Amino acid sequence: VDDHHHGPKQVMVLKVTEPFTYDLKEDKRMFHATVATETEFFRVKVFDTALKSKFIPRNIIAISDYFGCNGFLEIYRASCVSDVNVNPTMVISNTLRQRANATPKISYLFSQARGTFVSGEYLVNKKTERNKFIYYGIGDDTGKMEVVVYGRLTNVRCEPGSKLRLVCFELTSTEDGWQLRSVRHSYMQVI
Repeated sequence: VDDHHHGPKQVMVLKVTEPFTYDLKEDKRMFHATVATETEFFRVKVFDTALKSKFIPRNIIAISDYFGCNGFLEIYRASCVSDVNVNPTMVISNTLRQRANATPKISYLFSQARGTFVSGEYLVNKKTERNKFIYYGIGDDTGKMEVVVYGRLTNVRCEPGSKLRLVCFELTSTEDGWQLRSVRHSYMQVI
């Protein structure tokens, strides 16, 4: 909103979600992308989904007039991005690639600040519903927690035994454990 940056930042697109409606009232659309310079990776929120044609994995692009908010890079207009032979010689080290695509271990999430936004792929082991919310027990070789889903994302067909890709969920805690709560910009799909 006031963390505005002129750019341009020159990045390779690593991964993208399909576009989706995050405000059902006015059919507002967005998608999520992970991108990288040669030394850093960035999580991007694209609110002009006309840009879907440019956030293709392995495309190299230049991002201008973007905003930093809550640890994301926000893009609001198609004019922010250009993609014609910006740096056909870009190399993304394999270490930076896997760092960009890594899922945090559940035990590591317990050490993190409540309210940070988390992305990760986890195995579901229990499903229960109550009062329009839906609670997914997830775990790994380090611990267990609940994914709390409410609203538009309750329509995602998911039962125990499925693997869940979570994008931009909020890390919270209660006296009974830790949770990843769906929020306005969240996205999820089963694999």
